[PDB]
Amino acid sequence: GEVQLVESGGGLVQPGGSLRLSCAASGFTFSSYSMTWVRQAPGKGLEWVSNISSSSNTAFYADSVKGRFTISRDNVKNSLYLQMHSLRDEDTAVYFCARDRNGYNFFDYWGQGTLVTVSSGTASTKGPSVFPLAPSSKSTSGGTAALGCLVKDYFPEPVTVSWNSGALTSGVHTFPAVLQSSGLYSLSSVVTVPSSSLGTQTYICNVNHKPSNTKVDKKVEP
Amino acid sequence: GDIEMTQSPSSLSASIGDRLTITCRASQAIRESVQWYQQKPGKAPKLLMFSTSILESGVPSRFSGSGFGTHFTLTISSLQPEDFATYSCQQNYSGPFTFGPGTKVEMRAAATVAAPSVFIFPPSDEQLKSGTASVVCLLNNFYPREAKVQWKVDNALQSGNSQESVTEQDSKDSTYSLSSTLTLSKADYEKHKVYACEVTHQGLSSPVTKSFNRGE
Ligand SMILES: *[C@@H]1O[C@H](CO)[C@@H](O[C@@H]2O[C@H](CO)[C@@H](O[C@@H]3O[C@H](CO[C@H]4O[C@H](CO[C@H]5O[C@H](CO)[C@@H](O)[C@H](O)[C@@H]5O)[C@@H](O)[C@H](O)[C@@H]4O)[C@@H](O)[C@H](O)[C@@H]3O)[C@H](O)[C@H]2NC(C)=O)[C@H](O)[C@H]1NC(C)=O
Ligand SMILES: *[C@@H]1O[C@H](CO)[C@@H](O[C@@H]2O[C@H](CO)[C@@H](O[C@@H]3O[C@H](CO)[C@@H](O)[C@H](O)[C@@H]3O)[C@H](O)[C@H]2NC(C)=O)[C@H](O)[C@H]1NC(C)=O
Repeated sequence: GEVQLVESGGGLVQPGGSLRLSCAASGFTFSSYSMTWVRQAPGKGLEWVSNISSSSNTAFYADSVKGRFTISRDNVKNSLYLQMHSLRDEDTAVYFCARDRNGYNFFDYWGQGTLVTVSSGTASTKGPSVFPLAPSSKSTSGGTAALGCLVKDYFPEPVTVSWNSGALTSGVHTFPAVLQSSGLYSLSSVVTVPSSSLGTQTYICNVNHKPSNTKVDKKVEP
Repeated sequence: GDIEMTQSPSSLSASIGDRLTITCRASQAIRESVQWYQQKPGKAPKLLMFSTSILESGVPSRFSGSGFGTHFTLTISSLQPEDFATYSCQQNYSGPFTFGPGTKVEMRAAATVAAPSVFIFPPSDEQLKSGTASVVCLLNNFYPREAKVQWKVDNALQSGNSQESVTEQDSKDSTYSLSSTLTLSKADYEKHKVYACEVTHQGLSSPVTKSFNRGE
């Protein structure tokens, strides 16, 4: 197995609330490495949050989170955890699990991160509706056809989109989310494919909105 | 008491094949205790370089680092398309192990003018059943970035009922794509026939219109 770190747990939380993040480690003997949580807040650079020794015998915290956050690990199930309490506006961030290379407090393997959104605003967690953008005579030119998926009315961020479980990447454009007047986000993802292909190939957009546990696989037909 | 890491500039444009130099300053002397990370949107941060100058395994040799004390430098000898990214330094010397704010390397595209391919998508039947109609206009793979979309419904210019988004610049051909969505209630959608996306762009001698007639 290849080295992989996969964070999960991020979503919407009210100020003063609690949230637990998890990080699943594989492809290396987890119990031999110290582990860190690092975050990136809007308008800020990366920020070290906490670390834990390989044996879990020591744990340290950034001043801003001390007494609110607890790091821990499960050296048998190969998981790293971050328990957050009394969450604040400034804790909104992408949270990364990262492996300490040699114990020198720099990190050679990171996950893609999980996004924590602290909000006192009115919008509540909502999974998206996924609608096809069907290829037609109005979306074809020069022997190629555009098709896609419209991912409408979700909150908080993020949505990810793959095509054909990640086997279709060429010619994909997944657009940044837009904020609607409702306070909900929308995005679209499109792909350009051969016009000749539409009779035999299957195009499925795989939509993941982890904050609402929403997972949709929408087949897009002509 | 915390060591502050700073970076300059916060962004820069550079062309493929050029030599790139970005710098990182520590508010206190930290010998050679500096790392460089590469960040791309949605992707895991990647260790490039540690102890100022040691390349991480698998990092291309066009990357090198130098410095000592409070001044450090990341150099790319010949910038490649995959190198457009944000680069952050980090000290492992003391206390809170702190990162610079990041420097974003962007394209200085000397690219040919390319008009967008313009496509239009009526609302799906499933959406219409739920009482809402979103019409999508797609402008694909154009350069330069400036592009104007106007929505027209039975030739009446729309305002306030659309949103748009542009992709990150493509590192391999400098182009952009743009998605615009016009959203109406189903009742309003059914009061009209011609739905049109009108596009202005440097690559076009006059605005191009892409349209459909509702339910045809
Ligand atoms: C911040 O991070 C720096 C590293 O960037 C930490 O500095 C290290 O501190 C440790 C303390 O445990 C030193 O460990 C000692 O190393 C002795 C051997 O040193 C020699 O070998 C090292 C390893 O060489 C191999 O790997 C390098 C890649 O790193 C290759 O370039 C080589 O070719 C080899 O393949 C060399 O790096 C080093 O320069 C020497 O040549 C060992 O015998 C001792 O018993 C002890 O383990 C380590 O030397 C320091 N490394 C550096 C580069 O300074 C620092 O502690 C960190 N600070 C904090 C707070 O975490
Ligand atoms: C996890 O976080 C803690 C907190 O920053 C790190 O502890 C720090 O570890 C370094 C190096 O092991 C210590 O540096 C040493 O300090 C003494 C001064 O007491 C100095 O004489 C030594 O030469 C060396 O510089 C540092 O003191 C220590 N900080 C604390 C508060 O204990 C730890 O390294 C991080 N990583 C891991 C894997 O635990």
